[PDB]
Amino acid sequence: MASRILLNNGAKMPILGLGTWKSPPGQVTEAVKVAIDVGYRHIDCAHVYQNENEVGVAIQEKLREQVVKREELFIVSKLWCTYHEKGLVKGACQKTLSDLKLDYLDLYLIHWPTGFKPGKEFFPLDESGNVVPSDTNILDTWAAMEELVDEGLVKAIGISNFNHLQVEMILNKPGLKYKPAVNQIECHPYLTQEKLIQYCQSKGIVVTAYSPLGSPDRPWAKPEDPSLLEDPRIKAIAAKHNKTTAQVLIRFPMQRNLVVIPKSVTPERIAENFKVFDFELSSQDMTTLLSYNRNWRVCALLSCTSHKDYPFHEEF
Ligand SMILES: NC(=O)c1ccc[n+]([C@@H]2O[C@H](COP(=O)([O-])OP(=O)(O)OC[C@H]3O[C@@H](n4cnc5c(N)ncnc54)[C@H](OP(=O)(O)O)[C@@H]3O)[C@@H](O)[C@H]2O)c1
Ligand SMILES: COc1ccc2c(C(=S)N(C)CC(=O)O)cccc2c1C(F)(F)F
Ligand SMILES: COc1ccc2c(C(=S)N(C)CC(=O)O)cccc2c1C(F)(F)F
Ligand SMILES: COc1ccc2c(C(=S)N(C)CC(=O)O)cccc2c1C(F)(F)F
Ligand SMILES: COc1ccc2c(C(=S)N(C)CC(=O)O)cccc2c1C(F)(F)F
Repeated sequence: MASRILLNNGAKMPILGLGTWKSPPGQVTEAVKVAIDVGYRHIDCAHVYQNENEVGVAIQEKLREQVVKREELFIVSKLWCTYHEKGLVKGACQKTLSDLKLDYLDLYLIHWPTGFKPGKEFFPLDESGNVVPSDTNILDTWAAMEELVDEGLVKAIGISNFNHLQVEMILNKPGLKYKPAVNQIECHPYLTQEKLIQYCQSKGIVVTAYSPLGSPDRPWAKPEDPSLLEDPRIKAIAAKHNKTTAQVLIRFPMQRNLVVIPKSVTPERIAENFKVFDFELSSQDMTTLLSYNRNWRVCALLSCTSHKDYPFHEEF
């Protein structure tokens, strides 16, 4: 398996990266350092994860140690919902860059299509339990993202949690300068996303799969929720290969020509999770895992369902 995939901006993106949502500041510097040591080159970051400073320390240390050079790293971050106004986008990106201690990002994504009220809080809600939106739209934010490419701050721009009609709005934008390079979406055996994946691949847009292990540390996990890592049918495939269930779950999107970003702050798991280039899931494994789709999301974000740009009402 080739370890990078070609983007529509000409750059090559590593198909297996390290996720950092919920990685505590106190553990993420070691996590990123060990990830780089064992071969990860792609780190998936976000301002809202509130640990970009500590990710930055790790990257800077590995550059100083001469373990990697900046050109070999693929660093991704995301524009948070409260910064969709055009006049706020450059500062949001530069805050990330300054916290990461980088002078460019390889990829910058609109984190969610939904703009939130600008201000200090990240998840502004009202007394009904619903998010407080901003008067921003997808096209104007996308234009602001384009400016970041032209000023040299990011090498590629993309989107996350966009449904196919929202992607099409950008592809159809009057005077579009850069197509999205990537759509990062939830994807795993219980949410296999065939239709949205087909749409994006048909357009030349690479898909990144998030929460590939089913995000068992997500704050809202409930005991009755299905659990990928404990699913006996996936254990049985793992057993056949003398691999772990996580390893099966990571290799699965790889063989669908997706990028995947499993998260861990545990050095042993970080190393295990990267050890997926030495086996192949069979055609039976692959189709059996696809057959487990339930269209079930760990990231539904029910607090956002009234937002005009909530992405998961459409079929895909
Ligand atoms: N764009 C967005 O809207 C969005 C949304 C969600 C996630 N993401 C990205 O996708 C990344 C991955 O998703 P996620 O963080 O939700 O969850 P995930 O990667 O599906 O699962 C992470 C969890 O699995 C555990 N784990 C990791 N490797 C393991 C292994 N080999 N064996 C057993 N347990 C293991 C981790 O524990 P420890 O860390 O304690 O080891 C943590 O509890 C995120 O961190 C983020 O970068 C993006
Ligand atoms: C800004 O929002 C944060 C920030 C940090 C987290 C964490 C982090 S990294 N911690 C609570 C720190 C720690 O585990 O020590 C874990 C789960 C959700 C988070 C969230 C979330 F909003 F998802 F709840
Ligand atoms: C779970 O909710 C958390 C958890 C942690 C944070 C942090 C973090 S990661 N900490 C204060 C640092 C730490 O816990 O070590 C920063 C800002 C908002 C958070 C939030 C918040 F929801 F407020 F956004
Ligand atoms: C779009 O709405 C979102 C999106 C993400 C969050 C998160 C985050 S940071 N995640 C689910 C992780 C991510 O989006 O990468 C945490 C708490 C509330 C959220 C909300 C919301 F506030 F509305 F519930
Ligand atoms: C653990 O901390 C949580 C947990 C859940 C939320 C939510 C909710 S209820 N969800 C993300 C669940 C959902 O909307 O589906 C919205 C905003 C902030 C949250 C936070 C936060 F800390 F960010 F305030």
